Amino acid sequence: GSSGSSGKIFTCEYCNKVFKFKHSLQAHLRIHTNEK
Ligand SMILES: [Zn+2]
Repeated sequence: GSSGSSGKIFTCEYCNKVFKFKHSLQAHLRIHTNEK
């Protein structure tokens, strides 16, 4: 079909940051979470 028919991007509702893959974001949320 197309090289990028659907270019879904993961956005962070914490710092309004976008990523390439899901994990990329999930891992980032680490710095967002508190009470480590
Ligand atoms: Zn964030």
